[PDB]
Order: sequence, then structure tokens, then C-alpha cells
Amino acid sequence: DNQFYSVEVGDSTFTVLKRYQNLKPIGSGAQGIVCAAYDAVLDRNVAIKKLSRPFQNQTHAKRAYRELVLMKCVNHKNIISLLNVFTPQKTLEEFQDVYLVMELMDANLCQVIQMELDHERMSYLLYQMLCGIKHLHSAGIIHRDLKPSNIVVKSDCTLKILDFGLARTPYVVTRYYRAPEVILGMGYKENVDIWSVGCIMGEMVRHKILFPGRDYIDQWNKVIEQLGTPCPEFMKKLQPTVRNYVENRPKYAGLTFPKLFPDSLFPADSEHNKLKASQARDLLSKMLVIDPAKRISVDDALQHPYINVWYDPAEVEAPPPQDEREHTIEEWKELIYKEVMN
Ligand SMILES: Oc1ccc(-c2cnc3ccc4ccncc4c3c2)cc1
Ligand SMILES: [Cl-]
Repeated sequence: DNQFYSVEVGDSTFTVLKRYQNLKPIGSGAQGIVCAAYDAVLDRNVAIKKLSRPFQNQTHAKRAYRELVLMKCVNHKNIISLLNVFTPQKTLEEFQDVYLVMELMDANLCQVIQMELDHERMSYLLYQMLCGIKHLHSAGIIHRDLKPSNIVVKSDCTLKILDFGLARTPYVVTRYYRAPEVILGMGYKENVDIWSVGCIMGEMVRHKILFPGRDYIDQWNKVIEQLGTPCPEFMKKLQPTVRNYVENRPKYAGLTFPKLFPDSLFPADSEHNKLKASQARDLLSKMLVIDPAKRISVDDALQHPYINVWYDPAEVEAPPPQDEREHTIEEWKELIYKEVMN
């Protein structure tokens, strides 16, 4: 009469509570071993992420913990919420897998990005990312790794960020949206995520990853090629070694934003589209700014004409979410186990 049951999903076996049924592979949108499921209890589809032996290595355990802990703690419309967490195992000993249940959206930004550019939709989404991002920031959380695959949205355009990005600190690492200061290993501040949002917004318009690269090298060139070489102030912030490589790169004036994001990528009928196209590029221009010292901030971005319309004080001025010590496998198992056991 066990309350759990195992269901083979893809090459994974999800052993979840009976309430969760019709488990199915989310697909490419799966940020981990995640699958779609129907929560009989809540009569709501949910995404069930499975973490097999999270405590195995260090980094992972730490991240999985931080994630789980934060996800529980945060409660914001644009940050994936934790519908429920559990493990089939009944003891720390037996403990192996952790299943995070969270609302299931209908698509992630990758998908959305491929949709015909709509200003209300793009505007709303962006507003929503800034929001989430703002909430994260207001908690000392600076994502630094915002990407279309880790942001999902419902049909009603509700946008939610899946993970709490990097923690104060490259295989299968979508670096296409990492801010320059990150890529180039410089320090960073909140506006480091504005870059990520710029890349996304631009991509929504261009429909092509703005800065594709087989690695960071190509990326940087694609960056500079389009946004032009950064100012010496930026260079100077570069580690001696890096700065050397970067500064010795081919000098690019960089394409203007009107050219980076032509009018043909935007609606042309209404003057509304004409203005919005202009605002879009404007915003983009303020986000897709190599030098974070010169890059627009979340509040300013939020107050930008393009996002302006959705601005809701209550949402934006929502109070921050209610550690960083290393551990050992055996120690992380407990921490995580307890957290799962609440
Ligand atoms: O085609 C797609 C593309 C993406 C999703 C989708 C929707 N919601 C969610 C919600 C939480 C998630 C947590 C971790 N990984 C993926 C998703 C997820 C994925 C669903 C269908
Ligand atoms: Cl610059």
C-alpha cells in the first residue's frame, strides 16, 4: 500500500507519490532529470525534478542544496516555486534521490524566443525577468547564468526563472548569455544579469543567439564585433592576462543597434510598433552593453518605456526573500535529507 510508485520516464525511473501521475519527459526544456506530471491532489500539472545522489560531489550538493533552500524560501511570481519536495527513501541511510515538484509551465524562453516577435508579450516577459531578477538581487542573489533554457513561461505569459543561478563565485554551459564581466572573470554586480536579459531580448528579436561561440573566444569576438570594443576603463578592469588577449583583439567599432536589430525584425504598421521598435532597440542598447559600469540597471530597465507599461510597484518593490560554508559528501546528504524532510 506504499504511497510511492515508480514510473520509467525516458531512461530515468521516477519513484514519486501516487498523487503525481502521467509522468512524461518534459523534453529539451528539462533542466536536469525533470519530467511533466499531473498532480492529482492539486489537479495541476507539475514538473518533477529528480536529483539522484545530489550529495555525490561537492559543487553539486552545494548547488542542489542552495537551490532547494532558496526555492523553498523565495515566493515570487517570476521565480519557480517549490510545490513540494520529497524522497522515496525513508532514512538518511537509504536516502538517494530528491524530487522537486514545482508548477509546470508551457514553454521555456527558447520556445517563446522562436515565436513571432510581439511587443506586449516580449515586453511583459522582460518585465517579468527583471522582476524576478530584481527579487533575486534584493536577496543578494545575482543569477549570472540566466538563459532561455532556465526560464519558462505559461500560456498567459507568466514567466518564471527555474534556478537561482551561480552562487557568489565549460561543458554543457550555455555561455551564450553570460555577461562579459563574467566570461572575462571580472567582478560583477546586479546589472550583470541585465546583460543576460539583453542577450535574451535581442535573441527574441533577431531570433538568433546574439553571441554564439564554440567557446568563449568566439563569443567575445561576436560580442565585440557587434557591440564594438569596450572602453579602456573596462579593459583595465581585466586581469592582466585577459586584458592582454582582449586588448590585442581586432578593434571593432561595432554595429549600431538599429543595424544589430533592424526594423525588419519588428512590426511596422502602427506607430505604436514604430515607437516600440525604437524603444526595443533603445532598451536593448542599454542592456547589451559590454561595460557593466555603463550597462543599464534592473530598476532603470524596469522603468524603461519598453517595460514601463507593466511596472507595478507592489510587485517590483516586493521585499527580499526571507549559507556558503563547504561540507563533505556524508555531511551534504544529511543537510539535503533534512531539508527534504523539512
Ligand atoms: O516544451 C516544453 C518546454 C519546457 C517546459 C517546462 C515547463 N515548466 C517547467 C517548470 C519547472 C522546471 C524545472 C526544471 N526543469 C524544467 C522545468 C519546466 C519545463 C514544458 C514544455
Ligand atoms: Cl564600453
